[PDB]
Amino acid sequence: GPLGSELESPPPPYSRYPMD
Amino acid sequence: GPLGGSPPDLPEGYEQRTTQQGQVYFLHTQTGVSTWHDPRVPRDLSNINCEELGPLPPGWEIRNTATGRVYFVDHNNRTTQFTDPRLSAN
Repeated sequence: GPLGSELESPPPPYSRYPMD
Repeated sequence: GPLGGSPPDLPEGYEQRTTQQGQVYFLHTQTGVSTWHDPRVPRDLSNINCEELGPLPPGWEIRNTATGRVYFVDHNNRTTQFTDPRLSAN
């Protein structure tokens, strides 16, 4: 499943730890 | 409203923003543009290992993305970064 752009997902969202 | 003092280590025309869960990114407030690379910092050298330039500052954590691209987690503004805290600031 695509989240954003074709393949431009480098830094994982914040939450003290890499939260999906 | 309007306030000034110290820049957040970013070029002109751009503004740092965060995605829903706190993902730091660079947007062009002018054209509502969204890019991962920081203008002020070079293109080739974006994901740098500050460990060679200087220790990580307060409120930060170094990590690697699936592609093996390291990033950082700043607990000051509660977000995840792509470009180093010192990179943009040189």
